Amino acid sequence: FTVEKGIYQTSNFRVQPTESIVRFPNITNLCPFGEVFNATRFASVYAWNRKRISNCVADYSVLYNSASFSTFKCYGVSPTKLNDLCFTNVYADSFVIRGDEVRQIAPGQTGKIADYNYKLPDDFTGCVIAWNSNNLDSKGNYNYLYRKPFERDIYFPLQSYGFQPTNVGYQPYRVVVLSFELLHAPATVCGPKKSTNLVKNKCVNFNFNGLTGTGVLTESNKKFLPFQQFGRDIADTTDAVRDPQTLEILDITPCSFGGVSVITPGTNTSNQVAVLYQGVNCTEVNVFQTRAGCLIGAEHVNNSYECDIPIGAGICASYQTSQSIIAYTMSLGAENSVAYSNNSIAIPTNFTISVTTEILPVSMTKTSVDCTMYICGDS
Amino acid sequence: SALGKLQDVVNQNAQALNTLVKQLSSNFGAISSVLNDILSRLDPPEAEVQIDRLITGRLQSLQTYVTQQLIRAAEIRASANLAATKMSECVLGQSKRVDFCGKGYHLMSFPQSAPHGVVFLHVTYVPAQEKNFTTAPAICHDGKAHFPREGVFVSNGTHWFVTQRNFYEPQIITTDNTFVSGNCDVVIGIVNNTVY
Amino acid sequence: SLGAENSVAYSNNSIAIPTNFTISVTTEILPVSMTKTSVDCTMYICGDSTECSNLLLQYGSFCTQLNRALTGIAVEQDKNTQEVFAQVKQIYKTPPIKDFGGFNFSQILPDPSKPSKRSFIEDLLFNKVTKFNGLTVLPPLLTDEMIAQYTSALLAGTITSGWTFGAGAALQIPFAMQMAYRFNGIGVTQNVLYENQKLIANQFNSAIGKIQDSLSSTASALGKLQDVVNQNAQALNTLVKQLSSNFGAISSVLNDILSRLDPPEAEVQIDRLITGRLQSLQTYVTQQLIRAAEIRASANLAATKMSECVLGQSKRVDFCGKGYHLMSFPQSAPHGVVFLHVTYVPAQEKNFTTAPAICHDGKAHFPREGVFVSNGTHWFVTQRNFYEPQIITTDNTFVSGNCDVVIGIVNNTVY
Amino acid sequence: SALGKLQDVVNQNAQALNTLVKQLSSNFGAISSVLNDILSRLDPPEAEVQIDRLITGRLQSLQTYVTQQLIRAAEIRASANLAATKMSECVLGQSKRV
Amino acid sequence: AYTNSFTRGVYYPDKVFRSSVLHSTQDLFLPFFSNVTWFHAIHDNPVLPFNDGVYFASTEKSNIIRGWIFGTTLDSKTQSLLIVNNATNVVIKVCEFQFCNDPFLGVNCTFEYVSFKNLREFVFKNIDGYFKIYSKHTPINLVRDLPQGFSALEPLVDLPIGINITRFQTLLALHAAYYVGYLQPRTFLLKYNENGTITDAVDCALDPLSETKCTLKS
Ligand SMILES: *[C@@H]1O[C@H](CO)[C@@H](O[C@@H]2O[C@H](CO)[C@@H](O[C@@H]3O[C@H](CO)[C@@H](O)[C@H](O)[C@@H]3O)[C@H](O)[C@H]2NC(C)=O)[C@H](O)[C@H]1NC(C)=O
Ligand SMILES: *[C@@H]1O[C@H](CO)[C@@H](O[C@@H]2O[C@H](CO)[C@@H](O)[C@H](O)[C@H]2NC(C)=O)[C@H](O)[C@H]1NC(C)=O
Ligand SMILES: *[C@@H]1O[C@H](CO)[C@@H](O[C@@H]2O[C@H](CO)[C@@H](O)[C@H](O)[C@H]2NC(C)=O)[C@H](O)[C@H]1NC(C)=O
Ligand SMILES: *[C@@H]1O[C@H](CO)[C@@H](O[C@@H]2O[C@H](CO)[C@@H](O)[C@H](O)[C@H]2NC(C)=O)[C@H](O)[C@H]1NC(C)=O
Ligand SMILES: *[C@@H]1O[C@H](CO)[C@@H](O[C@@H]2O[C@H](CO)[C@@H](O)[C@H](O)[C@H]2NC(C)=O)[C@H](O)[C@H]1NC(C)=O
Ligand SMILES: *[C@@H]1O[C@H](CO)[C@@H](O[C@@H]2O[C@H](CO)[C@@H](O)[C@H](O)[C@H]2NC(C)=O)[C@H](O)[C@H]1NC(C)=O
Ligand SMILES: *[C@@H]1O[C@H](CO)[C@@H](O[C@@H]2O[C@H](CO)[C@@H](O)[C@H](O)[C@H]2NC(C)=O)[C@H](O)[C@H]1NC(C)=O
Ligand SMILES: *[C@@H]1O[C@H](CO)[C@@H](O[C@@H]2O[C@H](CO)[C@@H](O)[C@H](O)[C@H]2NC(C)=O)[C@H](O)[C@H]1NC(C)=O
Ligand SMILES: *[C@@H]1O[C@H](CO)[C@@H](O)[C@H](O)[C@H]1NC(C)=O
Ligand SMILES: *[C@@H]1O[C@H](CO)[C@@H](O)[C@H](O)[C@H]1NC(C)=O
Ligand SMILES: *[C@@H]1O[C@H](CO)[C@@H](O)[C@H](O)[C@H]1NC(C)=O
Ligand SMILES: *[C@@H]1O[C@H](CO)[C@@H](O)[C@H](O)[C@H]1NC(C)=O
Ligand SMILES: *[C@@H]1O[C@H](CO)[C@@H](O)[C@H](O)[C@H]1NC(C)=O
Ligand SMILES: *[C@@H]1O[C@H](CO)[C@@H](O)[C@H](O)[C@H]1NC(C)=O
Ligand SMILES: *[C@@H]1O[C@H](CO)[C@@H](O)[C@H](O)[C@H]1NC(C)=O
Ligand SMILES: *[C@@H]1O[C@H](CO)[C@@H](O)[C@H](O)[C@H]1NC(C)=O
Ligand SMILES: *[C@@H]1O[C@H](CO)[C@@H](O)[C@H](O)[C@H]1NC(C)=O
Ligand SMILES: *[C@@H]1O[C@H](CO)[C@@H](O)[C@H](O)[C@H]1NC(C)=O
Ligand SMILES: *[C@@H]1O[C@H](CO)[C@@H](O)[C@H](O)[C@H]1NC(C)=O
Ligand SMILES: *[C@@H]1O[C@H](CO)[C@@H](O)[C@H](O)[C@H]1NC(C)=O
Ligand SMILES: *[C@@H]1O[C@H](CO)[C@@H](O)[C@H](O)[C@H]1NC(C)=O
Repeated sequence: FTVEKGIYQTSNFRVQPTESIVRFPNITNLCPFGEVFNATRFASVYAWNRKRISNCVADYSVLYNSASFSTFKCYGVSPTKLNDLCFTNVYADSFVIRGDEVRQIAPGQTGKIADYNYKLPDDFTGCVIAWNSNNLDSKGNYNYLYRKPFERDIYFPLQSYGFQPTNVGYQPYRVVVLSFELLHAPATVCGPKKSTNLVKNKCVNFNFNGLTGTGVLTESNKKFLPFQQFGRDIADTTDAVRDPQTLEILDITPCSFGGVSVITPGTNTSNQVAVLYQGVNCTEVNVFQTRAGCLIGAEHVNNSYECDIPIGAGICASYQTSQSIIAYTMSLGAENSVAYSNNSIAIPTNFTISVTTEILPVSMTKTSVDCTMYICGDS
Repeated sequence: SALGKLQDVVNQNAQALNTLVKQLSSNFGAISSVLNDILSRLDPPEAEVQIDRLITGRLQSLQTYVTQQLIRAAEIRASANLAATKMSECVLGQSKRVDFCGKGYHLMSFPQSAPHGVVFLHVTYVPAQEKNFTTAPAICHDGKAHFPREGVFVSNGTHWFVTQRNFYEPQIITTDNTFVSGNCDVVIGIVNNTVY
Repeated sequence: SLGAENSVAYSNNSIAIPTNFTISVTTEILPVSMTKTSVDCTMYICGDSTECSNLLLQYGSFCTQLNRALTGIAVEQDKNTQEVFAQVKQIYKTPPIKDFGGFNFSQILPDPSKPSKRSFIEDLLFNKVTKFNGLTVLPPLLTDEMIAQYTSALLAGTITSGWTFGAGAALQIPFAMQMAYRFNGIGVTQNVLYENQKLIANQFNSAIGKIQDSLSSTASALGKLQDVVNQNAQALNTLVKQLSSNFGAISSVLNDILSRLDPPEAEVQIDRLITGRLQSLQTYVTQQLIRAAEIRASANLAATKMSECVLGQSKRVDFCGKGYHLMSFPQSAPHGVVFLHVTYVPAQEKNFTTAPAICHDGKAHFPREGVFVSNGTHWFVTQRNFYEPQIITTDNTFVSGNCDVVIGIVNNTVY
Repeated sequence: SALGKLQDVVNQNAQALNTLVKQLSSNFGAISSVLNDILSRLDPPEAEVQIDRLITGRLQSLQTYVTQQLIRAAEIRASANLAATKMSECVLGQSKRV
Repeated sequence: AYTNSFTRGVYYPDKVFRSSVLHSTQDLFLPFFSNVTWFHAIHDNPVLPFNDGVYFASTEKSNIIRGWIFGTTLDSKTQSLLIVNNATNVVIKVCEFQFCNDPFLGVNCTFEYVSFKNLREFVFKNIDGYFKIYSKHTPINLVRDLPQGFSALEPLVDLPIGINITRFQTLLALHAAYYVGYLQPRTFLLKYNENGTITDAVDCALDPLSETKCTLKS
């Protein structure tokens, strides 16, 4: 409740974004999910087909909210977030397997199915969608048989499935596996998120093909090769971006930030304070601009005094005359030219005996910490 | 505010201890920061996970505290070595080292004990009232050059004397205050005066 | 090889005494301060992410204590610079007439023609020494202009007043007489200075010119400071690179994790990232604290050297360069100080026959100051560090006892 | 016991190395402290978790060892600076310091 | 015939722009000064294994070499990638062509797309079923061997054929010496200029000096 005289680092200044920018390719094509999930015939597990999905807008909301799917498991991504983020391409693997083996089609699984005819990688990013097909597939039907992740293996190791409607566990299931990739590359499949007009030279919340971030977008002179979509810095963050709609490159500079230091004398003297915004210009915030930042609440004074509260770059602050906080360039000492010449000497005619005090720490409190009792006391 | 050097050490130690204590109230991701609450609530299989999170957090806190303590102890040991050297060279003797025992020409020092520290009262000699004088490196007497044995040649305007460096005590320039080396043609700035 | 082999021509009655000398100016370079870097908890670990900040709140006061440690280091840097340089109460300036008895000092005195009043050697030194993730660099309290003003004041006070300005008030003295004081302080009579003044001034100026040439040619002289700068920059680079590591998470991008997964799993990924980045911050802060302790030790040494070597004449051996210390000059360098140590080095020694004492009338004579030497035929008494033979008189020696005690006593006449 | 100052340094270094070696026998919460035993036991999905626990423990051990070594090196460097100063001022000359 | 690869076969590992930095990439490059097989097209299209990655360098004066084939048996018993570049059209097919005993060009299909003095360097590799191509063109004045110099290669197409390719072949237009390198997973120290152009590189596994340069990141 009482603060001593000095300068204290308290908070952090950060320019907040004014508006959010969403930019996606303006393709009106719809991804052909109907011909995948509602296909008349599905391939077998040994020869599961790999449908190629690209250059279209994929609406996963209908897929997620459709009640016809027995299970809807997404492993690398959230099913709700599918519409917002987007991918370079999507791969749908369609096949029919034994009902109890729906567990086996998951990352990090082993079994007769997970090892022989269909294996998912441990770094799988995508969604698996399965539903029973008793009223389409069951007859009996003997067209289904079985025999490195994503392999197609086209006394024999091949034994067929006999599916009949009078069979829950043994009942057939139709499953579609959606595979996603997240390499930084020109995206072609993006969800139904409407793009917006872009604004420059303003702290905004941009979103380029699912690449979220906050910063100031300005015109850039950096040449981006035609295959280059993003530019990244040393810290893996995106430095420059190429607009998906118009082929232009925009610099990404983070919004202005800096520490906030409050300059005060003691509350026992006064309650006035001065605020220093470290390393910012006096535009993003009785305003004094220093090399240490922007100083607010302190009056600039031409006179130079001994430093009282250090601010930086030769600037100090003090509470002086009515009284107020003043900012000044600190004085190094009184000027004194020695009366030097080649035949003059100054010799003291007197002296004084001075006793000065020097104070030195010698020891510190001998604290011993019971390690076990501190971490796991009486447990 | 004179004892700030000691008060800072005391404050730093107390504040490090306070931070170490406050670190015991953090969850570190567990359901609770209370070990007894975790134990009385969950079966051993899940208590193991919660307790492991707490253990990692508290062990990290202890390691941070001990590392800071070691660094601060090294700093304190450097200060204590300086204090011991000052005692030996400045209380047990007279030090010719400049500013090692206060400002001025060191005479003697007195030790005073302070809580977790030591205070030295440095007694020094400080010249007070200087006067301008005309001076010369040497003096010509009979074609000889006379240099001061100890001190300098000064002139009060008309007469030349020899005085010690740090106190104006003018004396008649005689053959016992000076020594002879060479002749008058070498020294730059020699002056003419009689050597008694 | 450990060095050239050199067997000393030692014998029980032989002494070597220098007949000449050389004035050598050597350069000692010491780090004083380092870069004042500040790091932000939330912007480094959980930059503009409310979920990550809330998850980081479960760790307590770790990174706020880290910020406290970094702030302490930053304040310590300014304290180091102040202790090293602000050793003078007043800003002394040299007279407009540089009548220093043949000594030049032009290359170390401030140059008014420059916007920053730095000397030629200071300019050479400053020309030899060469982000957006919550990392900020705080400007030093004392600007380079102010450091140059301190060095200028110290050097002007030294030149114009010897050690009197360091002791108390600045007492002017001609520079030749000050150098005579210094010669007396190393055991050489001041008449040696007053008779070799031109030679000594020429030697000092030549040594200063050699310092200039060395600083202009060799760029590895400032290695002590460049090592500190490189270490700080490279630690910062490592801290920045640590933000690109997964630490077991699906991705190293917090925004990518947030926009992808539901909060229950984003919590796991973000917690892995938080643990990794917190460990990186703690490692960086510990290394910074140890390096700051080293820099504080170096700055304490530099301040002691300034006080005992620039503000006075030091009798400690090799504390102020090799040889008998005469005087030192400070020069400001980026995050450091450079000392130009002027020392006296004996040059041309000669072999002499020596005796501990001399018999005159059954009495033993010992030199008041100096040693007894013989040129083969005649015995003289000369000062230790310069061959200035003189007739052995009763004013040169003192009597103690008789001839039957001293081992190695010789027969001669005491005038 | 005259050379206790040096024997302490030798013993401290040996003890630090011994502690670093012993830290390899700790489970750190994993089912085993033997990396080959863990690998030959479980499938990669769970071996990854066990190996990650061991990695965290051993990395922490290494960081602790390096920090202690740095602090001890700073102390030894202070002692060596004192020794060099003593040599220069006390063997190469006569010292008036008490 | 064999010869050294000098400092060729360098391409941009990813589509990320980098400027004035030295980036280290663990990617399939060809080793510097490596032994690259030499083939003669005067007065040869044998069986060439693909291994884990394949480079190609073609020195051309009359565009004799125009296409490439990929597969395991190449007898229409399995899917085979086919790339043909005739006139001003680039044609790519993937299906089971019944190739001749000695395939050449005179002077169940799942995918299909239709669009010395010259050096057409190429890169071919399959990653989890994704076929990547890197290419670049540069003019020289030399016929004996590869000129000594540096030039980067940029990607053109990603063809997700997902086809087992343990062998490949070239297409020669008979009325052109071509080189077959090989890419290994070697780390390279790539030096990007201010324009983002790779002006120099270091093979971290070439010699101890290169190892030092890579460890020092300089
Ligand atoms: C050298 O400096 C000392 C002081 O450091 C001088 O001693 C001071 O001399 C003055 C003048 O005689 C004293 O003032 C007198 O003080 C008495 C106190 O009873 C007062 O009654 C008089 O009216 C007058 O103010 C002063 O006290 C004295 N200081 C001390 C500590 O004794 C000394 O005179 C100086 N010597 C020379 C040669 O300049
Ligand atoms: C400089 O000092 C000399 C010596 O003290 C002064 O000369 C003496 O002056 C007094 C008073 O005038 C006489 O009683 C003495 O007889 C003088 N001595 C000699 C040897 O002449 C001289 O006056 C002083 N000058 C100044 C300017 O202070
Ligand atoms: C101190 O400096 C002055 C000049 O500031 C010197 O005076 C000169 O002396 C020479 C003879 O040595 C004369 O030729 C000049 O005419 C003098 N100039 C002036 C302006 O007076 C003086 O000699 C110097 N003294 C010492 C001891 O160095
Ligand atoms: C000190 O005295 C000597 C003589 O004892 C002076 O030297 C004389 O100077 C005058 C004027 O320049 C000449 O005319 C004479 O020929 C010189 N004589 C000798 C023997 O050198 C000398 O100038 C005096 N010093 C001062 C500073 O006045
Ligand atoms: C002090 O040294 C400087 C340089 O070493 C001297 O200045 C030089 O003077 C000569 C002759 O006048 C010139 O040819 C050079 O160009 C000058 N160099 C510089 C850097 O100024 C200076 O004269 C010396 N001081 C004195 C009093 O002679
Ligand atoms: C002492 O050493 C100095 C050199 O440091 C000698 O001065 C040199 O003397 C030679 C011959 O006279 C000259 O060619 C040089 O130019 C001089 N150098 C300088 C810097 O002045 C000096 O002669 C020596 N003294 C003795 C007595 O031997
Ligand atoms: C040792 O020094 C003495 C004194 O300098 C020398 O004796 C002088 O020699 C010179 C000529 O060499 C004569 O002019 C002097 O008259 C001599 N002085 C005396 C007092 O006799 C002596 O020659 C030197 N010996 C050697 C071996 O160098
Ligand atoms: C130094 O001189 C003294 C006398 O001047 C020498 O003392 C003589 O020593 C011899 C022995 O060799 C005696 O026979 C004499 O009677 C002594 N004389 C006197 C007066 O006592 C002494 O030997 C000389 N020293 C040397 C080293 O020759
Ligand atoms: C986006 O729209 C612009 C015109 O507004 C057009 O030039 C561009 O080709 C479009 N991009 C896509 C991917 O449709
Ligand atoms: C398949 O058809 C059903 C209705 O028969 C519909 O509800 C579902 O959305 C369709 N799925 C796709 C992927 O078109
Ligand atoms: C500080 O505050 C106390 C009251 O808490 C008051 O008595 C004292 O005078 C104050 N000191 C100053 C210097 O104002
Ligand atoms: C602040 O911005 C102005 C232009 O708007 C510029 O002239 C000035 O130099 C800037 N100052 C700082 C400290 O950035
Ligand atoms: C300082 O004085 C100058 C004129 O001497 C004036 O222009 C300037 O505004 C003054 N600055 C302050 C902060 O008062
Ligand atoms: C000596 O004379 C100079 C002449 O400028 C003067 O400034 C100085 O104060 C004098 N010193 C004393 C002690 O009177
Ligand atoms: C003194 O004599 C010895 C005899 O060996 C010789 O080596 C040495 O160089 C001589 N010293 C001088 C200064 O000539
Ligand atoms: C010095 O040594 C010589 C032999 O080298 C010997 O004759 C002489 O007596 C010795 N003198 C002294 C004083 O030791
Ligand atoms: C390359 O081939 C030459 C002969 O043509 C052979 O001497 C050399 O060992 C080979 N080097 C490699 C790396 O294959
Ligand atoms: C090139 O080859 C293709 C074979 O795929 C053929 O259809 C075409 O007519 C040829 N010529 C051109 C100009 O494309
Ligand atoms: C095409 O593939 C089917 C897969 O069963 C196979 O039966 C058929 O023979 C193939 N046809 C050709 C021409 O390869
Ligand atoms: C590809 O074909 C080769 C040649 O028949 C065969 O050995 C290999 O097992 C096949 N599959 C691969 C390389 O994955
Ligand atoms: C970059 O491009 C500009 C013009 O496009 C050119 O002048 C400059 O030389 C280039 N620099 C490099 C390093 O390629």
